[PDB]
Amino acid sequence: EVQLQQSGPELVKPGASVKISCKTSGYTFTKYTMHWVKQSHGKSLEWIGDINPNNGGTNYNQKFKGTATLTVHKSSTTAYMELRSLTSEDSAVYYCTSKSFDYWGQGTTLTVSSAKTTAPSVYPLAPVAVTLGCLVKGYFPEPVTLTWNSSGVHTFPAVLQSDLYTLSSSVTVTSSTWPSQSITCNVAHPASSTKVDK
Amino acid sequence: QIVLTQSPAIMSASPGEKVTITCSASSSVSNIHWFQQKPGTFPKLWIYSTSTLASGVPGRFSGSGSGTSYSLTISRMGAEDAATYYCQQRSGYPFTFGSGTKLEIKRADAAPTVSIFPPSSEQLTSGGASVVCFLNNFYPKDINVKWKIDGSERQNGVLNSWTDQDSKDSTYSMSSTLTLTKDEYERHNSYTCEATHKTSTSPIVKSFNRNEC
Repeated sequence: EVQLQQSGPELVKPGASVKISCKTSGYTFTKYTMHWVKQSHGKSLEWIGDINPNNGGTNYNQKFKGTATLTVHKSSTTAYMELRSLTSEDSAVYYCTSKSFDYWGQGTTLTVSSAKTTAPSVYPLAPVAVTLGCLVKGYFPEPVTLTWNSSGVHTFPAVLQSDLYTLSSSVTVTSSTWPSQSITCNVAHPASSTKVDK
Repeated sequence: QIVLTQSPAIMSASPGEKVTITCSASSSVSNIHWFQQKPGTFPKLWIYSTSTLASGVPGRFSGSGSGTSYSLTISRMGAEDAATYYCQQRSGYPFTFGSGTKLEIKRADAAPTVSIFPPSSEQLTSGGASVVCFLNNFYPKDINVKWKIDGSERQNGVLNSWTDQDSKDSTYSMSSTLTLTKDEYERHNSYTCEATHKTSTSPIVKSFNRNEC
């Protein structure tokens, strides 16, 4: 299986530096040029630059020179991209691509901000088929996972307010199951927090 | 920089329809490449070198065009085919992409399934109170939701959030969360959120009274 496993999401101060990983597999690392693409807010894909593995030959977009630094590790078949002097304008999704844009990385989500991490407060949403819900209020880094026990589930995209994200989730189950059978909502991360509800 | 403007930006096509999305390059290019990215996923090379279909791509997809204007064409829109298609040019430096063309499935207008919830005791004891409102499975996405507290519209504190079109029935779902202080909550009784949608001559109302409904 050819796979390009990039590093996880990161939060960084406006000024900090970051180095994203992209460990490849299943193909001749050195036969192809590794590319790095920037995915801004929405639909804005930008070619940052590329590097030729083993030979370390670079080619940068004039716009990303200075901040970007592509380097490689022929041995661990891992490409790297260092982004220095980060600002809020550098928050986006980052992909690495190979075999002429045929293989893409999973993407690395980066948030540049002084806002402190925060554990969310999950709240059970009961009424007053059966429709129910779970509200996860106030967490800072964008990644969070919501599952229900284990499908009328409807997870809604997070919306940021005052440096805190807010996400909700509704699940529609039948009356002959609830409350005899529990419906729990599992929440994970923000500040290493894992919470189960009803 | 060779700018690549895509047209249209977003479109709704019914299944079985013929779609043709174009891509104009500011300066002449040799080939054009097309990418398909679905929400939450990385891009997928769809058609490269203008005409070549990558592995996996269905034969209803075809690439054409020359020099300055290129185009992708779906002979019959499929449910699966909804996504954003980017055009890319590698014929010059640096490499550039198109604005994107978002494809959405056109379907039968539905009305939303509204549900209202009062602040949880956990939240209430915490010092704040948020009344949530789920408006499930509707089409079109155009929907207006108003919060009324004792017949009075609240504008600030409302947090809306639509999902990306449902893969199974092709409808969108909304979620409005009005947030107030525990104090403000315990002072007003009738909380109402109404959806003035396109299928409703009269707004879909869902209401609840703070103490007994």
